[PDB]
Amino acid sequence: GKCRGLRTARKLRSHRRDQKWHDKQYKKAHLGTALKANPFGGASHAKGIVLEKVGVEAKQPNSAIRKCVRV
Amino acid sequence: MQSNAGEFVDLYVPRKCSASNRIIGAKDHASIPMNVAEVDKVTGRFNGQSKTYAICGAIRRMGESDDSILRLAKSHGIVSQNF
Amino acid sequence: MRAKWRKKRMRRLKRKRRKMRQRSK
Amino acid sequence: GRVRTKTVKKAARVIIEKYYTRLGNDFHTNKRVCEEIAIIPSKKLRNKIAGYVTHLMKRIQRGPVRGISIKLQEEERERRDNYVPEVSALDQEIIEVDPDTKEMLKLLDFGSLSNLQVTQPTVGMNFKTPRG
Amino acid sequence: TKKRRNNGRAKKGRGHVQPIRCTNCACCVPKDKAIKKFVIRNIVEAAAVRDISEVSVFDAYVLPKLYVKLHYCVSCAIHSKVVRNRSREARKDRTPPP
Amino acid sequence: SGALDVLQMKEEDVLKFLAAGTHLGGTNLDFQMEQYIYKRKSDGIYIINLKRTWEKLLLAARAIVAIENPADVSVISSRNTGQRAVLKFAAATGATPIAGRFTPGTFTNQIQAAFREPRLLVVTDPQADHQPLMEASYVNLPTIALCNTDSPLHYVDIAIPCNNKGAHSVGLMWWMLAQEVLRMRGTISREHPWEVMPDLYFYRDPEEIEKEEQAAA
Amino acid sequence: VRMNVLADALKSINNAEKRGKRQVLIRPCSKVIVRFLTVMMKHGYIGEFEIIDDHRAGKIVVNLTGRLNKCGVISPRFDVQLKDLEKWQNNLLPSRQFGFIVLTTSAGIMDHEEARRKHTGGKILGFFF
Amino acid sequence: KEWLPVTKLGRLVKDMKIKSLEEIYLFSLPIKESEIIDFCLGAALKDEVLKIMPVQKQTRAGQRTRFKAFVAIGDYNGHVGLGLKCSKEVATAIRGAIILAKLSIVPVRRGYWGNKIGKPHTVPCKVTGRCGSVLVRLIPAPRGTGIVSAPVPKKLLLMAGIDDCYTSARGCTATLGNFAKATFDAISKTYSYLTPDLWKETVFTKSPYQEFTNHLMKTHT
RNA sequence: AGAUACCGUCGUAGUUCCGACCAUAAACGAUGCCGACCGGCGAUGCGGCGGCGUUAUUCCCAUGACCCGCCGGGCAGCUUCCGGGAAACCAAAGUCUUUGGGUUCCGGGGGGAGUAUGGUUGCAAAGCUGAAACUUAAAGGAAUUGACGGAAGGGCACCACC
Repeated sequence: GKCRGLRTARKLRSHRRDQKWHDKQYKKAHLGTALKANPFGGASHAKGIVLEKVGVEAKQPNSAIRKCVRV
Repeated sequence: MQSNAGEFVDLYVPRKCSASNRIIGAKDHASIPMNVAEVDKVTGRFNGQSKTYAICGAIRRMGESDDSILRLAKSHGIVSQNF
Repeated sequence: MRAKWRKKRMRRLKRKRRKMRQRSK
Repeated sequence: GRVRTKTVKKAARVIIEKYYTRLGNDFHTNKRVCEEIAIIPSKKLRNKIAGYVTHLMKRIQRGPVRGISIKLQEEERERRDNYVPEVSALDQEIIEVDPDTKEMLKLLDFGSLSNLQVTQPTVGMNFKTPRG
Repeated sequence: TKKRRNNGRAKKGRGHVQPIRCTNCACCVPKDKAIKKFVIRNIVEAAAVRDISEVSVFDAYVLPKLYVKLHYCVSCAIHSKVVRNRSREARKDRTPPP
Repeated sequence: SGALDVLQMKEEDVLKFLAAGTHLGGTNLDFQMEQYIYKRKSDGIYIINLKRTWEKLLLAARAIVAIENPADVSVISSRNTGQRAVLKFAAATGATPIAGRFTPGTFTNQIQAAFREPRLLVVTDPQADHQPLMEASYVNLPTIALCNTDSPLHYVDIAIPCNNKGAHSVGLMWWMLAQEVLRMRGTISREHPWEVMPDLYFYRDPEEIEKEEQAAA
Repeated sequence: VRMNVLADALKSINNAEKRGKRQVLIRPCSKVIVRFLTVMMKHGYIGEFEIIDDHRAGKIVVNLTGRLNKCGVISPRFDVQLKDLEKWQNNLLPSRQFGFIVLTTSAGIMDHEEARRKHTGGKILGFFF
Repeated sequence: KEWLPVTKLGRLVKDMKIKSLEEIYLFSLPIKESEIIDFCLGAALKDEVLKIMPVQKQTRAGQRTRFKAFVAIGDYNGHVGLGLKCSKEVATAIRGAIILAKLSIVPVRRGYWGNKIGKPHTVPCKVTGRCGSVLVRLIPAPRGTGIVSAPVPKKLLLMAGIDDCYTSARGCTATLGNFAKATFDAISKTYSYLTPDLWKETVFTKSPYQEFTNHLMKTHT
């Protein structure tokens, strides 16, 4: 705390209330931008109909096909 | 050193600086016992008894050992009061 | 890319992005 | 290109501090001593050592040697162990005393003495090295 | 990392010193920043002065000297080998060697 | 040393500290030398108060006497000015000298042949003989120094304020040191002057060894 | 400027301990400093002092021994109950044998232990061990 | 094995003329011998190796990979140390670092939190110790707790016999080089910390270089 | 090879002044500001003091120009186991797990991005405010060893030269 004063609870709380949004985990859980853009939409699971198959190539040094499914 | 009973409960009572009073650690190797030999008023020679003043390592590298040894013998009855 | 000439290329394109919003006024 | 090695120089220095007696100035005198005071499986290594010994045996006769400490260098201190000269700088009756040092003795027991001579202070005080 | 304590220059309470131009190049290097040399030198060095005393009409006329205060930029000072890279402790020596 | 009239600065002693050049100090002042100085002269020279020269050396002799073993008290001089001056102390007192080239690492490194594990050091110049001071601050080794107006009071426990720069000023401040230890141990009496001359301790210039054959020819 | 006298005067004593100075002149002389220094005197961490009277704010020279480890102030002046005092003496003192938090009770300036005996808390001043 | 000692400190130890190494930690005299510890505190001594850390200086062609043994040490009644020795193989450094661990075994001050009755169990103060950016801070605990800490600073506090402790490591504790030394420094600053217990003014009793000087004059030169 | 490049020759706006706009710089000491405290020394800049003499208008003083120090504040310096720090380094970046002298701004892995959008000022260029989706196991700081350099300096060789 840069300010320590005895009547500074309306700057310690208000500054914390502002700088907590710069926390990338907090802002994600408290905006309506991340919550909607989640393909599931605040779900632990989701049923879906398979409408094609994609042999996704492995990213880096491991050369292998990660046989995935479009859902 | 006491427990509630009262007997010495630790395994040694360490040294304590004669100049500053801050204690001397078990591996403060720059520490110094410094004995001064006791001189008779008339003869001007060593008796057998000894006058001891210890300083911690932190004061010798501070440059205030021979300011403090000077005062630990000015008004302890070794060196002149006028000086 | 130099951080100065990246900043200049973002500017030239901001002048372009504005021109493709100006034609609807 | 004949610089002595460490099995020649040190090997010579070990002999001279131990054997100042047996050696001398001439090479052929202390070439043959190295048959007795060294067990060397090399004719060449012997002459290299015994040759460098004589070069150092000419340096105990002109001064001291670096890596030596012998009874002769205990005897070197022994000669001037009680070198007493003629009456020195602490048998003087007219001694140069700085005038502002007359104040630091007047405050003590020693106000005015027998065997001093006072001077006068030097005006135009210019002692410092010019800055630069 | 901060290589030098002074920022390769010799202003500490100014913020702005007007640049005097380079001589080898024409780089706008600041005044304090520039490696400055002041040349004090004979107009004929050592071989020609042997002769010109015989062509001098006057009774042993000593020559005029030639006065050039050089302004080097840092890329020019080290190109012509005026100044020179030094070891991390040798850097801080501000003593000019004769 | 303190208000005893027997260890009072005697009439024979001041005129040695005047004639040697011990009141003659340096031009630069170390901030912890105002406590050993009377007043700054003209020509920028510091008068070392010769009572405050005297008073320190008596306890410095108490210090050497306070060591029961005379052997383990090491005495140090790397500058030529005091190399002989500390060497003549060695035989008389029963001490160990360092008359030029202290090997850095003797007190700490065991397996060096010259392994002095001393109990007390005596130092000519703290700046010049600075190497043992560090090793004296690495084992429990108290430090005595024949200090000056220029020399710092660093890593030294009792300072003896001298002019340790001058040729015949050094050996005189070693002779008074060598006397006072033998006086207290029980060699000399304070009624008669000690037979050994202070000029014995003075380092002879090899330029002036080339002279005396002609000087009294 | 100096906005706490009990802080910047006892910030001056702690630099004289850590260096090892025998006595220290601490320039402001408030009513709070004397009744701080006395509770370090009465408990016997520091030696005796004297307050130099000019026609200003006074000055204080304190005889320090090396018995004082750290003099530590708390700013601002937080109210302390008797059950909340248990938490202050936890995080701000080394052991629960030695070390005192002095605090300004209604009954007067005294250590946490005497405020615990007399059963009256107040605003906090600082600690010393 | 004999150990015919070299140092004046170690010369008195072999003859059973110094009573214990409790004087050695009083006079702060350096134990530069490795058989003074195996003599006294070697009795109930348990030496366990924390880390085996290879380090690679890059050469002209290839790497010179050495090894490092961070060896914890201590009898379970009032002494521990930390020894770090770097050597080219795994058998040398482990054997070598125990010696450097023994040369730097320190006395730990154990005592009492709260009521000062019974056996000494805990650290008697909030000591700190920090090398690198690591900051291991050891607090007195209530009884029968156990050392609530990381695997390693517990492993040294167990060796000390400091049963009750509260640890709060802060900084990059990933590097075990700085994490074993910082916790070691905290239990090296227990007898560097002036408690009101220690105010009974220390009289300077005769040093074993003064006390035994006549033994130290006719055993050698 | 090609240089709407480095090099050269011209040369437009520009550079210059006045009147307005613009409000950004590695605007850096990459270090907010007021206050306290904690080492040393040589310097210097300004003011004031105290202290022999030298020269200056000699016609003695007031007084400069020097000179020894002192004090106040500023610009930096130098050294140090004060202490810190990841280190390089720093009497401040110190007095910080033994954590609170006050107060402002501000940071929260790297990118996306100072981008999108609204708001707002500007004649325009643009400024201040300023996300998110998606993406990724690092980006980075300091230091050490090597390799390397179209870096500097010192060597060795008729597998170099003379």
